[PDB]
Amino acid sequence: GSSHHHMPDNTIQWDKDADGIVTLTMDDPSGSTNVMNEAYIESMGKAVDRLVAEKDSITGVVVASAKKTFFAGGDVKTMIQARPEDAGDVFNTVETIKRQLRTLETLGKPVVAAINGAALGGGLEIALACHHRIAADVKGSQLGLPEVTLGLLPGGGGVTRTVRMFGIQNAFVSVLAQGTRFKPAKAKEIGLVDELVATVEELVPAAKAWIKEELKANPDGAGVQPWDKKGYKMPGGTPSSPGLAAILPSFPSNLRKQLKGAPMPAPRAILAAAVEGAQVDFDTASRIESRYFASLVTGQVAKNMMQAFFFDLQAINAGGSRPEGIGKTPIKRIGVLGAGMMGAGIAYVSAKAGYEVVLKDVSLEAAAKGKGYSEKLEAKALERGRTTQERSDALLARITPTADAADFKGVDFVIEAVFENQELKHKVFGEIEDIVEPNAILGSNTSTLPITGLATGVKRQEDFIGIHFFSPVDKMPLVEIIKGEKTSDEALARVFDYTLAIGKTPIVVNDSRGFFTSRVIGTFVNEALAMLGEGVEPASIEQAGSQAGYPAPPLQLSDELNLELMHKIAVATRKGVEDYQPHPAEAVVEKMIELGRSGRLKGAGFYEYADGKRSGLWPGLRETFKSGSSQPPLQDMIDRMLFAEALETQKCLDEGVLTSTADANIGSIMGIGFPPWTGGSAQFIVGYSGPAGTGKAAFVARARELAAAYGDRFLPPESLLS
Amino acid sequence: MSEEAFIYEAIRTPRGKQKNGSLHEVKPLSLVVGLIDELRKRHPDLDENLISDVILGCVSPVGDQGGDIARAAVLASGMPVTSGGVQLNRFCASGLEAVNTAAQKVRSGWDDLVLAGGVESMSRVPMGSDGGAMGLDPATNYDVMFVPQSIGADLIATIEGFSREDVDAYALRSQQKAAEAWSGGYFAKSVVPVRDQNGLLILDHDEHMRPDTTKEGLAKLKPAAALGGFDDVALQKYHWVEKINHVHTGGNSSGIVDGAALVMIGSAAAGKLQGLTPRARIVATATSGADPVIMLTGPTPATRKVLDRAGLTVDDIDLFELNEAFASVVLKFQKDLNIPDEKLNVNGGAIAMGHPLGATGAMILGTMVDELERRNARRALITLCIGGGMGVATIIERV
Amino acid sequence: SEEAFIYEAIRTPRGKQKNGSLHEVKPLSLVVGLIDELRKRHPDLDENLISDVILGCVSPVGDQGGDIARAAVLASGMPVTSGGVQLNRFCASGLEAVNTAAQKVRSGWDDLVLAGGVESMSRVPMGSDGGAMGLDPATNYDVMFVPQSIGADLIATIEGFSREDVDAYALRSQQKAAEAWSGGYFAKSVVPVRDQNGLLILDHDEHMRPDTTKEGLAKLKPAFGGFDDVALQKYHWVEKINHVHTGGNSSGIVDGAALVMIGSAAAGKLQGLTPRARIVATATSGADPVIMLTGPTPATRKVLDRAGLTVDDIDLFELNEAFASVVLKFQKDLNIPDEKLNVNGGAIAMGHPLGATGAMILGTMVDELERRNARRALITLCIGGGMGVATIIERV
Ligand SMILES: OC[C@H]1O[C@H](O[C@H]2O[C@H](CO)[C@@H](O)[C@H](O)[C@H]2O)[C@H](O)[C@@H](O)[C@@H]1O
Ligand SMILES: OC[C@H]1O[C@H](O[C@H]2O[C@H](CO)[C@@H](O)[C@H](O)[C@H]2O)[C@H](O)[C@@H](O)[C@@H]1O
Repeated sequence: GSSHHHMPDNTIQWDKDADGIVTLTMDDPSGSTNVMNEAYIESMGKAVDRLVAEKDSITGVVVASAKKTFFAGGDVKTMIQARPEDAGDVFNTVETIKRQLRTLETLGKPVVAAINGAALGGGLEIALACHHRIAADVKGSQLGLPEVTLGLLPGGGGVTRTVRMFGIQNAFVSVLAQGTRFKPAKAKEIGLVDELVATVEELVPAAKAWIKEELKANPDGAGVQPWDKKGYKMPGGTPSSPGLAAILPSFPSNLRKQLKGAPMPAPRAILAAAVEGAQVDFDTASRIESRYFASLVTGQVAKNMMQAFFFDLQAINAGGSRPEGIGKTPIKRIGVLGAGMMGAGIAYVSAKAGYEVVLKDVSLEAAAKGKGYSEKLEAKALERGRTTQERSDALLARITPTADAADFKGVDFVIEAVFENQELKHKVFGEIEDIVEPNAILGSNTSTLPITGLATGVKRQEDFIGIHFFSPVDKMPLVEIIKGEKTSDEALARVFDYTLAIGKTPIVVNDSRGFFTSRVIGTFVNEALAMLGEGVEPASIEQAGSQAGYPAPPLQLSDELNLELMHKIAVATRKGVEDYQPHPAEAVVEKMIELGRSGRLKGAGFYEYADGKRSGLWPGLRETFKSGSSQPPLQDMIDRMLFAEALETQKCLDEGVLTSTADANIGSIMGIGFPPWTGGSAQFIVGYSGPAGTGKAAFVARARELAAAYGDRFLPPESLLS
Repeated sequence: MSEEAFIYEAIRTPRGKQKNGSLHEVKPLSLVVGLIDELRKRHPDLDENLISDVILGCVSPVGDQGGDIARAAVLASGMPVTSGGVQLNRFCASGLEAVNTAAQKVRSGWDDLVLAGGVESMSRVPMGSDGGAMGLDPATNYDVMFVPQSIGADLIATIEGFSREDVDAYALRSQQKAAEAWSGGYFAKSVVPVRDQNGLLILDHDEHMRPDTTKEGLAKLKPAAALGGFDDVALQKYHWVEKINHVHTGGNSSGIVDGAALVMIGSAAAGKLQGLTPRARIVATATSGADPVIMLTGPTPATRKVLDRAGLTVDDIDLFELNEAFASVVLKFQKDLNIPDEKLNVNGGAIAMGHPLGATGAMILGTMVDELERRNARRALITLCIGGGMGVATIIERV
Repeated sequence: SEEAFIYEAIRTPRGKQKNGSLHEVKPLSLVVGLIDELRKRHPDLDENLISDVILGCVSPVGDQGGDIARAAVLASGMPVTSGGVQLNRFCASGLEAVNTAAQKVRSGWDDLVLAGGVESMSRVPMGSDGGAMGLDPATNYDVMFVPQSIGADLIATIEGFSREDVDAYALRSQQKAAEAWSGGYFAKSVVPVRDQNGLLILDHDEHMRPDTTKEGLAKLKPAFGGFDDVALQKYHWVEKINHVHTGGNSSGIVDGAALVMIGSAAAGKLQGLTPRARIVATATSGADPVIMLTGPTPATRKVLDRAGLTVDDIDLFELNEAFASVVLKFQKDLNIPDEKLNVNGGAIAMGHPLGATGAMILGTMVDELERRNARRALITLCIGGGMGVATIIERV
């Protein structure tokens, strides 16, 4: 019937002390972390029935954990497999889960959560069903509802209870819409947690003490949530309240503004579930939440995002692209060659991770403006309070900006970031390869030059490797490690560990002209320039770029990268093939150079720039390219950009440039800002949804529809054809 | 189709302003009862039992405007209990929609004599007080791309190329032609002054009028419910437009006022039996629509549809009356159909006198009956822009 | 000139008020679901030919405010030229939308029109819109406002209907509604409500208590601010009001929506539509607003005169079961044969969603006329404020 149920191991250890306070300790024996899986659901089922059977001898409940973490996440292996026809089962599972928590909530007696570590997603949903929360203020402990980052939503009462606690607007903005994670200090600050303790060993004693106190001091309110009290008033009002109803129509528009019109259905569903839930009783609200959850799990966006930010990402973090058998090797002193916006950004994220950096340039005047990049960033962090003055001084003191080459002694890690010129790098590497440590890693931040060719300018080619960062280095999370044919599996693994040590994610890439990121983002930019040269309105191109899910529209990105750099890449590719049919963008690139506009570096590009700030599209742009003369459908412009990168990613997978679809997805997402809803430029192929079908087969159908209209470059490779 | 519908009377109250308005103390029911009692004064021997229905438009029918205010007017004023009473809401066109529906009821033949019009006391029931799914429910709001009319109006001016001076020039033209009409006695017989239960005067003129408006004073105003991300939402659909030029202020947009209007409509046989004289004939009506993001371009297709329906062209029409919601909406309509300037809102419009959402359609409908009569002209076309991207138009011929 | 024909008439089930299945469904969704069913039946319909959408709604506030008809047009993806207008004539609002649709089609200035109504009384209770007749004390004191439940009891007092009598009609409505459901009468016209995932929410009328007995109806207590003294001030010859109406012999408070398609014969022929019934006549009348619920009798008389018909010419009579005495009064006035009156049960069993009832019982008779292979049906509702709406349909 309608029960707390529906072979698996028992997950919850039961203990009732001499006072009648039950301690439910969750300890799933199948892994290191308590997961909301079919095993837990069964265990919590039995335990809730028992709390009701022995209700006479029970005065309170405490929920604790035996793992390092409290309770984290759901059974993603199952949710990624739910088809649209499985929506019946999904709805029943989350309703059963919430029926248990609701019974625990209305037990007639206080329930306290003893949060010893990470309480994430389903884990925090368990604690929100309790009447009091206590958190052990320990390192690495986090609390939040990160379901929206996997394309899901807090379906175990997260949306309903947080809205009951904080109101519609605050619960959405602070907790639900972006799945923000909070350290226990910040958690208590916003009302997610109630009180803190120093160590975990104090939790259960402090919980049983709080139950003992609550029963005597508040006898009528024990085990009664604020929203189950008569006369409850939702913070900020209900949707019928006139104050909230005046601003409520702007919540879906403000969200459409933040997401730039991209097809992410998860934040949309969360806002809908929140507002509709706040219109009805708590039990009707939680059922609405179930339907919006099943609406997401059976959808394709959720499967993409679950594949990327869970399976693919965990495969990379676990050393999937790291060579097997190799051992760790510590890093003591980094040496950055060049103090440009890259070398300065490399000097900042290297020192923020605790490493002693030596930052050289061609002059003490330019190396000081380079370390000043780390100072102007440490001032934004002290003004906003994110760092103390003592840790901000220990950070900038590990940077030593110089112009001499002698003070490069003791460096066991060189990340060169000089100009993009081969013999220049051969010179810069030649004059340090012997006065730095003998067997140190030799790294280059080149964006197009083959690492094989650069490796011949040093003697120890086995320690020469590509270590490609992205600007701004402080905010971009990827590190593209380029494996030249002389690089050994140890240097590969050593830079792999260096990337994980500075809080970034590594992909490993075989050596090829353009690598992965630059080559792929080239096809993205060139698709927009071609459209501009075809007479399409620039405002439509930027709108197509923003509405496709990209973090920055293409013509805006074409200013950040120099248009002269693109011309250089095009001359290079033509040199190679001749020793090639040109891309239509190459005429736009040179034409823009001929007019003297080339981007932010020139203060004039597709946009106009007043005293260093971007300000509007260039008005002359429409006359130059006869803009408006071509008006294709917006979705055609959107698909032209997405398909150019997706097709180019398959070419890289075909050529051995990439070794896994995990690296192609996380690489495209974290490196070149490929839209997260796609799950990566490789997932986009197997998870395409359009009018005419869904899957890899429909991707080809749409690929040919685009190839028949805009050029044969949109023709799929054979590896996609059965 | 058989019976022809005729307008027999078309009166209205003065429009009282929103801030410190004279009409703020009058319940919107009493504004309607006042018009009913004037109709009894004009025709004391009218057999009210021949009035089969009372159709009042109302956009925010809550509070003092809820519970079917049309029927409340029927019972309060002492009309026969057989006279019905129904409220309707088609946003800004609810006043003209009540009149079109009354006419269509007469044409079907199953109704004889219908009272029609609207009421809106925006100083007591602010627009939005009724709520609504298109706004307050995020699931469908995210889909219909809801945008306040004030932003679609600015989008119109951005697309067609109407400068701030252009829209302020129309605003001045409206204030001028409204002040000319009032001093020339054009409104003497139709604007029924509002009084209290003692017969003391409350209002006898359109308080919102600023007849001393100057083109320099309009340029001093600041552009204008719109404080979220609505600008970015609109340009997501209108992706070829880079920036929205916010040209609309409180001096070139429709004023927020209280008011009510009544129109008496019946068949040829209906008025003859009661000794009434038909003043105009309802030639044709049409509703259409356009994109609801830029929701105010509705008047253009609805006017074309009513001209093809009545077998007429733009040249055949003597007077055009489009509701002055926003100055750009009128300039667009004028630019689209090449409306001659000397034949457009020739007594001023809502920018000067105000726009009582529920009552405006019947107010400007009755404005053209009097101007057709005063000019001895033949045909007038009345149209309004509607929220949600709708359009409503009506052709009347003088009799 | 033109003749108005009914081409489709569908309705959602009616979910009850306490712990209702539809309580979580926004009323806008109910209407959209019916629009999508019309699409399923006629996928090649040119929706551009739908010139208007006319919905009745007694409480156009909250989830039902802001012209819910236009919201249904945009949310369902219908053409923007399809109009959309809400109207409120209290209980008759649903049928009034259908009448107006027909009269619009007869005038010639509309081609194809959707009409109906929606009322989610569990989300938007009646009275949520306020109203002058109720809340303004000057005009409340002057129209002698009295809730309908008292007028219904007053009707039973004057006409001599006992508690047994009103209860006996209640038992009969439950029996006839249950027999219609089990007979499959409603299979094609009641469209089950589903969620965004296709999971079922409701596929039957939950307010039905088909195991009703005369003994259980007598166990109920009557609904009974001094409105009783107000009524007897006008009906001064009546000494005391006999309070016979309970929740068992009065209309149920439910959620539901109904949709009807109406057009000319030319409009239907252009879209491949087969007409199911013809709108013969409509009439609006009224009676004393204190007793409030005697409007059906004069409205039905007017429409029979206007159509050149009499009681003997009508095969089926369907009057909204607002209260038991209202139907008994109507049956006594016009001497309606018992076997012609509310043959498939009514609002006492299945519920009375204010804005939608008129379009529901209208569609119930289009179906029953086709099933019995009969000719005519007269549909009427008592209206708050003393009004009355009647309509005659003829099968085609
Ligand atoms: O505003 C009414 C229309 O809403 C939807 O269309 C809007 O949203 C679409 C999705 O991005 C856009 O393509 C479209 O341009 C917008 O108008 C709905 O799809 C339409 O059927 C409605 O008419
Ligand atoms: O003033 C109280 C009177 O109330 C009733 O009169 C009203 O009857 C209708 C409304 O119920 C309308 O015609 C109008 O509002 C009143 O005439 C009652 O009939 C009278 O006897 C009372 O004096």
